[PDB]
Amino acid sequence: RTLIVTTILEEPYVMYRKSDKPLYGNDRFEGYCLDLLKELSNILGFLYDVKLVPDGKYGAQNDKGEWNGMVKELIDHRADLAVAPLTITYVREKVIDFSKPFMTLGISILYRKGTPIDSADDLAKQTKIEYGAVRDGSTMTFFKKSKISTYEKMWAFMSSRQQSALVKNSDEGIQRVLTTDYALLMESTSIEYVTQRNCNLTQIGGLIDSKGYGVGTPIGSPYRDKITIAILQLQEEGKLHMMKEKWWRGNGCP
Amino acid sequence: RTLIVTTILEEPYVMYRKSDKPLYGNDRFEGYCLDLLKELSNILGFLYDVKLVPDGKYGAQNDKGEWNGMVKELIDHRADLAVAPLTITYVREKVIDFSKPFMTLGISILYRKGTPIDSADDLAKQTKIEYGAVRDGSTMTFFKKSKISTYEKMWAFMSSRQQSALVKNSDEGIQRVLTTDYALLMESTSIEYVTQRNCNLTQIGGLIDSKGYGVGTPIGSPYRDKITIAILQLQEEGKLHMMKEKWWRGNGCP
Ligand SMILES: C=C(C)[C@H]1CN[C@H](C(=O)O)[C@H]1CC(=O)O
Ligand SMILES: C=C(C)[C@H]1CN[C@H](C(=O)O)[C@H]1CC(=O)O
Ligand SMILES: [Cl-]
Ligand SMILES: [Cl-]
Ligand SMILES: [Cl-]
Ligand SMILES: [Cl-]
Ligand SMILES: [N+]
Ligand SMILES: [N+]
Repeated sequence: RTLIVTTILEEPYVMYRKSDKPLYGNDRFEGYCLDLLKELSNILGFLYDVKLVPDGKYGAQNDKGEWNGMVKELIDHRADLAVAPLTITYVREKVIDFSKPFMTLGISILYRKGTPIDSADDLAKQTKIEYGAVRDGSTMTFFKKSKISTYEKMWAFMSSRQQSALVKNSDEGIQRVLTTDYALLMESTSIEYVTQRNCNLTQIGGLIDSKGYGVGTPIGSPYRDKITIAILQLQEEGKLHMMKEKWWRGNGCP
Repeated sequence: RTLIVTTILEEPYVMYRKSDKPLYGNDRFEGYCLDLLKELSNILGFLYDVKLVPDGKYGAQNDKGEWNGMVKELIDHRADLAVAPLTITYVREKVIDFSKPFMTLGISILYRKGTPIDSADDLAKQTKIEYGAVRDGSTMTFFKKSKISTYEKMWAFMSSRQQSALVKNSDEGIQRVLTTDYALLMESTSIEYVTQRNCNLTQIGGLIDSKGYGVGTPIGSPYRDKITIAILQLQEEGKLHMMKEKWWRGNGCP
């Protein structure tokens, strides 16, 4: 039987394909994660239906501690796999079973080119430049939970004024960096994609932490360890590197 | 419960402590992996007994498909955990379980500063500068199995002439780089440790691949998932970063 795969639109992982006619089914989509799912299905021999997560969220807890997003789909057995840039975090790994990482990344800073700002510390010790993150994503959660001095300071700033420095999604954050005096705390793999495409933006500093994206499965899933092995195969054969180059390469920026 | 932990001496992961008198039991050792044990044991509650792997190997297969080293200890249920720089690989994942990674690295090149060599391709396209890897380690296995043309070329060279370009262990490789015209293919975290301590040596190029070290367990072990959760906790709190900095930082280079 066919596996149900929950996912979410996010460039260049999952995108609607361009066509002159309405699209249906898996043919609606392309991107890094679709290529990954193709290669996993060729190794393991499953068929799959891709289904966008109905609430359009990744996965976080409400005040009752109930989950939402892709994470909740897995928990409730409404999906067999989640294939998306879903960050492997302590809070999520308690409730679902992630494969080992297919991509390795960290939080970093997206900002304008040409400025004296060089680090998170540089941001934290001032108030003129605004800075934030996507609300309720793993980056925000990192700042909220940190007991490291600099990151707390930054959290105090981000959460101030009813979280006015936060944004609902990455595209809103990018447009805010492009238009106003604002820096976005963003996952490094997304910064790499953005800066290959808008030449006035750059990454500031290095990575603030280290983590991965993994395929999500419900706790107890027999597919988890099989997908880990298939990922390690694809990594060792250079295929994951090829897939990243295909989807990230931009040809217009210095 | 007291867990039995298999490990191997490897700087700065597991080292004999310095003392005026003979040392006994866990008190014989210090290093990044001993610190990681103390943190995992604090989180999860277990006691532990560290025992060096009797054959002094990590774990590779022979012709008959038989395993040795720490991997074979876990397969045979002679240890509960392997805590070491044990690379998470496709072949080992088929026979043991691993936690998610506590460190993320890739193969790169250790060579002398101030030469024209800038990449693996530079090494592959010539025969004058010798290059190789630790025999039967995961780096050697990477080259042996690769179908990427550059890496196939490299493997043909390393394996030529009775594997004269390979070395038995990392310290042998580092002495050969320091004395002769030789480059060592080495995991990037060990290169960082070496270059902090040998100011004439450097990493050449970037990482050739991406992989992690994980705690090994027998297949089916209930500790594997508990240790993963504990590692994610330590990562997000910045403790793994602090541990790396403690063991890696050297006295400075001119
Ligand atoms: C695109 C966003 C909302 C996702 C992607 N990975 C993170 C997650 O899985 O929580 C979120 C990004 C962030 O928090 O910077
Ligand atoms: C120190 C050595 C022999 C180990 C460490 N990790 C690799 C392993 O787990 O196979 C080996 C290194 C390498 O192959 O470059
Ligand atoms: Cl078409
Ligand atoms: Cl859908
Ligand atoms: Cl895992
Ligand atoms: Cl021992
Ligand atoms: N899990
Ligand atoms: N496994």
